[PDB]
Amino acid sequence: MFVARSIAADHKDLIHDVSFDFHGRRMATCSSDQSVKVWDKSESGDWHCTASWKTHSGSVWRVTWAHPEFGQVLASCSFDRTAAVWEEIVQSHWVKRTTLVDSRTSVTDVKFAPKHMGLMLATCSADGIVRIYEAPDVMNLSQWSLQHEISCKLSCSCISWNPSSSRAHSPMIAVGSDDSSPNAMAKVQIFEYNENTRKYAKAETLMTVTDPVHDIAFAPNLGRSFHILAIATKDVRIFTLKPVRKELTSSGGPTKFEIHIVAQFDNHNSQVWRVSWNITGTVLASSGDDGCVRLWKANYMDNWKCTGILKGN
Amino acid sequence: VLTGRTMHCHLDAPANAISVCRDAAQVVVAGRSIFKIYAIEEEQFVEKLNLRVGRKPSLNLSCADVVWHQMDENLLATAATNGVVVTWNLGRPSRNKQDQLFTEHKRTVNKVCFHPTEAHVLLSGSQDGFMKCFDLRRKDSVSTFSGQSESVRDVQFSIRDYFTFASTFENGNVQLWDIRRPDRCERMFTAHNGPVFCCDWHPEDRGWLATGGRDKMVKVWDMTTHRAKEMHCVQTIASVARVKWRPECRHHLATCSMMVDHNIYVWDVRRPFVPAAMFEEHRDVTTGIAWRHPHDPSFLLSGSKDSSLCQHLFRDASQPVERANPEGLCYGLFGDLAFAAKESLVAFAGLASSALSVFETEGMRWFVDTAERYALAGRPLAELCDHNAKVARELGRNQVAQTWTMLRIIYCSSRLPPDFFGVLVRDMLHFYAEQGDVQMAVSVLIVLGERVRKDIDEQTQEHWYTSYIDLLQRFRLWNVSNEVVKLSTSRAVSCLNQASTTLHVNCSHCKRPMSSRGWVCDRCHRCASMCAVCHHVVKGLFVWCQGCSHGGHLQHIMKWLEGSSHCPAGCGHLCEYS
Amino acid sequence: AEFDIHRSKLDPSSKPLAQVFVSCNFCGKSISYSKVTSCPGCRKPLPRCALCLINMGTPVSSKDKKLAQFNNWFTWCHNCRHGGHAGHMLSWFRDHAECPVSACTCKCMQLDT
Ligand SMILES: [Zn+2]
Ligand SMILES: [Zn+2]
Ligand SMILES: [Zn+2]
Ligand SMILES: [Zn+2]
Ligand SMILES: [Zn+2]
Ligand SMILES: [Zn+2]
Ligand SMILES: [Zn+2]
Ligand SMILES: [Zn+2]
Repeated sequence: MFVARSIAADHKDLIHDVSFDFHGRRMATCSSDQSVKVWDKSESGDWHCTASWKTHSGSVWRVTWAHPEFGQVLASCSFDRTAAVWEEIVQSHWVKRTTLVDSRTSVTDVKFAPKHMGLMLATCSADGIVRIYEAPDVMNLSQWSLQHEISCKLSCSCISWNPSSSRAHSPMIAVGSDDSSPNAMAKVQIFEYNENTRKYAKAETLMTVTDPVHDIAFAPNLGRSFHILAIATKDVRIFTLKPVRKELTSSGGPTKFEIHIVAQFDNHNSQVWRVSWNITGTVLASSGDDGCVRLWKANYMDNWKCTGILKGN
Repeated sequence: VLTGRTMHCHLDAPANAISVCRDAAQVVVAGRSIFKIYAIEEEQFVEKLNLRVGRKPSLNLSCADVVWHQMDENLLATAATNGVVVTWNLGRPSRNKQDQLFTEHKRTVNKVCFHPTEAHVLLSGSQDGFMKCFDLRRKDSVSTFSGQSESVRDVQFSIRDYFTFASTFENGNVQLWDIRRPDRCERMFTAHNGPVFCCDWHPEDRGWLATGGRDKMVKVWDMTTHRAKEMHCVQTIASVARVKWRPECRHHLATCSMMVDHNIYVWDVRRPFVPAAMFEEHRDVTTGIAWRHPHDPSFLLSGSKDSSLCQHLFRDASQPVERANPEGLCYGLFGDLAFAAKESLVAFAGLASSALSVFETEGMRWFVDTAERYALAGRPLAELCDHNAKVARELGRNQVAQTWTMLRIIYCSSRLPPDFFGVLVRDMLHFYAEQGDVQMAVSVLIVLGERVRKDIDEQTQEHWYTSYIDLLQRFRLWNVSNEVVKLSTSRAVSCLNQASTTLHVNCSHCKRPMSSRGWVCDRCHRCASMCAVCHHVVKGLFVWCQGCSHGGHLQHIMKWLEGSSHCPAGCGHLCEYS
Repeated sequence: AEFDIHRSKLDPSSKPLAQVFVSCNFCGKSISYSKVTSCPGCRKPLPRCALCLINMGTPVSSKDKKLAQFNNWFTWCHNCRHGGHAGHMLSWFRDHAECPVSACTCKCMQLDT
């Protein structure tokens, strides 16, 4: 069983996002007090705050790390319709490197791309637009270019890249919505990049999901030949995507997939808020409105069963 | 109380100012080219009479601020852009209800205000840097207050006091004045960094004044003491244009911005970080906001530059706090789980705080231990298989040890066909790679070598190699990562290590580059690689400092710097500061 | 070494020993003394450690903190011209006896003794 340890954050408002770094030794927390804090652990195991600087003018929703090969880089999305890219410079000073302001509505989420694709960033706003920025020169973070923009016809709430590093899978991004209109429309759409046309195109759509979606997450591939996706809603859903063999006609359209749902859990008896995978993509952690965290794993017969329940305090 | 529903109407010209009567039945709207009064019914509003009478345009017609007298229901005042103030009397039977004109100002009159009780006193602040008082008794009404500052933006009477008013200036200063002593001001203080655009007294409190400027912050000031004290500060997303206390609520204020943003906000000062309510009806920049009835907190009125004026109901506003995500969750490389949740879900308002916890396991040490002691080359196949099997059995992974032993039996030898077991080996590799155990598959692939290399396509091999290398780098095991890269069977992975790892060195005496296989300068004929400590020629490893351009043998320099903090060449540079 | 320090402190006329210096591949200028891992002149990336695959670099200008630890200095084999960080290569040659770059046969640490 796990052992709990409380941390005194001293945030003047709600803590919205917590994210670990690449090496699992540093943590970043962004809150609604327009503040971001960085925590480092010591030999004793205690966590100490090492930086606390005001970043934006409105609430800060999401903050994420970049791969260490490019340096200590953070990206944050705010309610003031902006995204910011910060860097650490040597004491430890965090300096704003770039600001992206192309959005006209609240920026809902921001996430980095997998390393093998370069230094790319993806931001989804509340108006239903997902933009992809790229830095051609990794040594100059002050300049960025807008590569692609996609319209989803519905307000966006979360995005996720496909972390597969194989050369047989084109880059994929999944976008979820949190609309509550009475019309039972689709909520999860998956786009794929086409090398020939150099454009992202709609590839798949999950018609069985009609409730508002609060979070989605791909699972780390790490050698598999298909994809696993996890969706958080009034319940927890897990889907598997197996690409089909490409026809000899060599069609230039998006790759076709076979979609199956392999697990649907509703043990939280409430709105499930967050989902997250472990490092190896074998254990799923879900946190809902009950105030408890649940862990899920699958046996060798592909049956997903709960393995642990954790309670605060 | 007043009854109705949210309802919008379209004007013919952009609107710059709106005002309300005492009966909450008619609202006057004025702008650059619009001047009309409207009666709002339970279904919609309808114009009653426009003040744009006469086809001849006038500079006095371009009004920027209009106020409805709170004492008489037939008195209106307008401040034109030509530096003039016009009075309008609805009681006059003439179509042109203009009554009196005062051209005292020379610059644009920014704000005009009435007196709550006196129906014959008006105040005007203009761009001239002066403030003018006017008596409607048609007597000698000239009374000029010189603030000795930038242009005046807002001027307002107090509600409790009869003679006291306040003024804001574009320099960022607020002056409290009295009408009985025009000789000098009573209070003066810098409220904001930059110009201040709006101010308002608290409808119930007797010493609270709220101010707002371009600094995107609205702060409440207390005036009871000799020195004004700041109580609450709220940050918006744009330059704050106008602020109005909500009636019947002691800690609620509505705010409208001036640029960039179009939405109207309702804030509670006790929670200064998220808006209490939001209105997003308008599409252009909001210009005028006003509470309908001084004792009805239910309805609001707002006119914008899109020639649209709308009445909003508080219950119809959007609540961001009701739909905010209240939890954060993340995993760590060592099996740690970080979880931050709202205080209410775990156990003025207890919903404004959160608790952060980390859960730890008493998690994947077998991975590190296996990666550190496996053997991959330098010995015959049987020895490698036996060593790996023993190592696996040490950690309790019996099946892996059995797999290693069976591999040794299969390969390290009236016989079976020469390639009887190829399919089984390929399927075993796939099986071990399909469950995230890339380590075993990569180790087997490296050990077997060419005996199985041709049965697996290159893409899958590259995928496995990259995944294993990424995991090793995550756990910060550089030796094993480089060992895997060196012994890789894939061309790309083998070439991954040779990208820009060659250094160019030149002698500092002749400034010429040196060859790649010698230690003597071609032109200087000097041993350019003499260790600074032992004064011998260095053939192999050389450590160099970027500061003083000195160095030498790796171990010599390391040991020397363990004992002192000076460049051993005697240059004075502290190469490892402190 | 102590005598040399003393003499250099007292006598400014003495010129310290001359040794080698590193040069940028593109600009060709010295890199001795704006991200740290960039050439001061051309702003192009510097060589990268053969083990950590990260570009090398060091900030340039008593019971205090140390700006540039010894473990992050440049190290290279004077024959094979391959190199990286001090600590990484120290560990690698403590456990192995060959140049860490692929297709290199230099026994770099055995040359000096
Ligand atoms: Zn020379
Ligand atoms: Zn030496
Ligand atoms: Zn030196
Ligand atoms: Zn030095
Ligand atoms: Zn250069
Ligand atoms: Zn070498
Ligand atoms: Zn060498
Ligand atoms: Zn290194």
